[PDB]
Amino acid sequence: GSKATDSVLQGSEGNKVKRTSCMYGANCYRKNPVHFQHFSHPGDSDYGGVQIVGQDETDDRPECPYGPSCYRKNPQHKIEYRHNTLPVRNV
Ligand SMILES: [Zn+2]
Ligand SMILES: [Zn+2]
Repeated sequence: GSKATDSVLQGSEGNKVKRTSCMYGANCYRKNPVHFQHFSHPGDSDYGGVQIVGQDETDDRPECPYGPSCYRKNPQHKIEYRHNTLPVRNV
């Protein structure tokens, strides 16, 4: 076999959208199917866990509502909020 990046998309979860990582994962005491219809869990094909919701949302402080495009001119603002810069790279 060659270097195949093809990810396991085949399965019962061949739905038309990908759910959001259960921020609690397997630690959520909700086992009702609805909990899984919008959140993916550790074992789901739709699970990724690379989202802030699933790994961490805080880092250290609240996030700047304007992102890195925040034009709010204040050093204290930059101190209180996270100006989350994104890779947006094609590697
Ligand atoms: Zn859950
Ligand atoms: Zn800002």
